Amino acid sequence: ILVEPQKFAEELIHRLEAVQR
Amino acid sequence: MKVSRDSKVTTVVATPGQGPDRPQEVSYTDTKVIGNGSFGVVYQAKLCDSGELVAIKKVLQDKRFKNRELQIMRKLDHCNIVRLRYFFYSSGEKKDEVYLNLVLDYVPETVYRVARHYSRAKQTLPVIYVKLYMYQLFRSLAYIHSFGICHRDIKPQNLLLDPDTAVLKLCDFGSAKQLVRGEPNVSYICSRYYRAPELIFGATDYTSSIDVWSAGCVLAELLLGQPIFPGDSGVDQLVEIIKVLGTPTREQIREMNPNYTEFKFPQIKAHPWTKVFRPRTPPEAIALCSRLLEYTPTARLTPLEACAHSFFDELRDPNVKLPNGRDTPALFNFTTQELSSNPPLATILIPPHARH
Ligand SMILES: Nc1ncnc2c1ncn2[C@@H]1O[C@H](COP(=O)(O)OP(=O)(O)O)[C@@H](O)[C@H]1O
Ligand SMILES: [Cl-]
Ligand SMILES: [Mg+2]
Ligand SMILES: [Mg+2]
Repeated sequence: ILVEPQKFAEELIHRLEAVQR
Repeated sequence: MKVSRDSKVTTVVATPGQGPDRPQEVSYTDTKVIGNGSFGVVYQAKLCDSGELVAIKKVLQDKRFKNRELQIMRKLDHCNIVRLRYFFYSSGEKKDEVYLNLVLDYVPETVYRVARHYSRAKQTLPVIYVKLYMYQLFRSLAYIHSFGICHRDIKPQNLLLDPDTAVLKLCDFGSAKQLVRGEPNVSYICSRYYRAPELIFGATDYTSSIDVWSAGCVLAELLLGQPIFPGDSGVDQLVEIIKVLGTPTREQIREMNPNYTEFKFPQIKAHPWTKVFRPRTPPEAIALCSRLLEYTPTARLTPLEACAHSFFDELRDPNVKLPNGRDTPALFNFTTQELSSNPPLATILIPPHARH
């Protein structure tokens, strides 16, 4: 869907932190 | 639309794809559904005159508005793009509703179904086929992009195959659009696994280079045996991309969508391409793949440049042949319009023996 930058970036940041060594 | 019998025979007055509107009587038979969906239905049929098989794509049409897919396909005439023979209007299951019928060349296989076989068989698609298919894809992309047309839905399912001649034909232009600088577009375009990162970031000012990214995804999938960037959501898919390419730099993010430059994303180390693919993977395939799957849209190779890549050197060998014994299809019959973006590539793209 068409997500606003803030919400999208938050989800992406949360996910990247989990797959980070 | 009329019904006769000589077996059921359907007769309609359909307009040819090329030239001025000069509709002819067209008769066909042996109709059967070879595809259903939310778009409409796809029938196979046999032309009465020629006996040639055709695919009839039937979609719902608002007569007050012009059909974008039709207007685009009528302009296209290329050996690696499915041909629009005729088109006509008719009625269907919905009352008081008019349908658009697209009569296209029937092509038995798709790149998806073929690759899917090798996956089931736990084998890998031979490199020669990868070269052949990808070359013809970029060739078709070079053509449509010269008209400023972007497909916006490049995926294995949309790459038709003739298994006997190894000819690839790009199809499904229901998402295609004339991209014009200054006039923004929908970012919800393109299907899962093959969406460019800028599209995922909701960019609206993207270019035809999104197709090149999709092509890179297709190339990677052929070498891998499975999609390289799977995932249901946009975030899911971006995670996969980052897990391979590493976290995009601020400048790369700016190139895709400036609205994301200020967010601090965790820095993920990139995974070397040589570790992403099997150890038997050809170096030039890997090299080509990395030049297609770039974060920065303008950094990606153009379709024409991709054709000139060293990975397709074997296809320019005069003594090249398909595994089934016969010769390779037409690969060097480039036109001026096709070479419009970069003419000096002709010295590479057209080998000396092809000029004979
Ligand atoms: N000319 C054709 N010949 C054979 N099969 C076709 C042809 N056109 C479409 N199909 C098949 O019907 C499916 C969907 O048709 P398509 O042209 O891709 O429209 P869309 O994807 O928008 O529904 C494709 O996966 C393809 O396998
Ligand atoms: Cl990491
Ligand atoms: Mg399709
Ligand atoms: Mg469609």
